Amino acid sequence: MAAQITDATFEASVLKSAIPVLIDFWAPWCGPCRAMGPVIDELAAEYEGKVLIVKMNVDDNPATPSKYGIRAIPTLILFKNGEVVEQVTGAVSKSSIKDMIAQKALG
Repeated sequence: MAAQITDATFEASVLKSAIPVLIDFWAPWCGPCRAMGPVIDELAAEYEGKVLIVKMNVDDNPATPSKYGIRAIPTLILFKNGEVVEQVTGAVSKSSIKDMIAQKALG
């Protein structure tokens, strides 16, 4: 499952792990950002037990996007071992995110 996590909390679960992880950056003041709610919740259950999934709020955690090279936008990052390999900027459908992770994160 996915949830709303915090900069000091997510690293203790993701960055300390060897599993592939997915971040989604969002804020409640933008439309496609808050509308990712049912998107993340579908795909989070497609990858369960073999992939880690979190969403990161850019109004509550303004340093977390900035250190991954982001401002305050709907963008997702796919990586492993706590170290970036690929990002996806702009909003995308749950169907497109699954069809991508089917090789990227599941291997």
